[PDB]
Parts: sequence; structure tokens; C-alpha cells
Amino acid sequence: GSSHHHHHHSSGLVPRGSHMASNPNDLPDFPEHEYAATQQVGGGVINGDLYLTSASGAIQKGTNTKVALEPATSYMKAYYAKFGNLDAAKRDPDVQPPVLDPRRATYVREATTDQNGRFDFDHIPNGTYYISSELTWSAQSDGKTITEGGTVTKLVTVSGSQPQKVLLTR
Repeated sequence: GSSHHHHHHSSGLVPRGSHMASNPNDLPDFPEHEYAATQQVGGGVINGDLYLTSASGAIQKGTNTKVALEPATSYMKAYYAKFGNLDAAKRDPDVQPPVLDPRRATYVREATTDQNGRFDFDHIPNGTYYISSELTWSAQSDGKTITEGGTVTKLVTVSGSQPQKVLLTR
């Protein structure tokens, strides 16, 4: 069996790589160097209560929901502006996102809210962070099923070395 064929899977030039020290993220206009800038053993005790209030006044906290506390870098200047807070009513599954920085996966501290819908942190440096949480609920209003919520990312600056009570509802 000679088999005159092409690539069984097109992977371009080479999977997992870059140009020449230059990263291929190409998302932010400004240098995203700030990933390796946010370093400091801190004592910022964060006490966050997670709940987005519906227009009805109904409080949806966030059951089995992952609260990701990640640093607000120059990289996220472009990312947050594109998506950031996007309602599920416009949750497009066709628009492809760019290659996100893998270093974020190291900095992303996840607080999965069990049932109480509240999370706490300890030993965190000061600065400006994004709390990313995809919380959405689809309920019926009058008769038609609407889908409220979506990707809620909250801009939270941590300047409190003492128990910092924070509410994520917007």
C-alpha cells in the first residue's frame, strides 16, 4: 500500500512553540511582561461573597462555581475589552479566542464555591486583580426562557492586609 496522502492532522509548522523568544500571543498591544512582575509573598486575607443579583432581586450565589483570582496584567487590557463581562444572551461559540498565556494557569488561584457561595483567600500580594467567574442562570420570564448572567469578571484591587470583605455581584 503506497498511499499517496497529505497530513492526517495539519499542525502548521510545529505545535507548542514561539518565534524567537517572542511569544505568539499577540493579544495585548503593550508588553505582557507584567506576568513575571507580580511577585511578593503577601498577607492579603480576602473574604469574598459570591452572588449576582437578578433584576428580580433574586440572589444567585454560585453553586459548584469556580472563582478564579488572577492578576490584572496588560495582557488583559485587550482580553477584557473584547470579552470580559459577556452575558450568556450573547455567548457566541464561533468567535475563536487567541492563544492565552500559559503562565496565567500558574497564577490562577481557584476558589470553588461549594454551596454557601462564599470563598476566602490568604497570603496574597497587593495590586490589581481580576476575579473571573462564569455564572449564568436561565429562567423563564412571563413565559419565555431567558438566560441571565454570563462571564462576570470583577476588577478587584487588593490593598487590605486585614480580612478584606468583598462582594461579587457586579
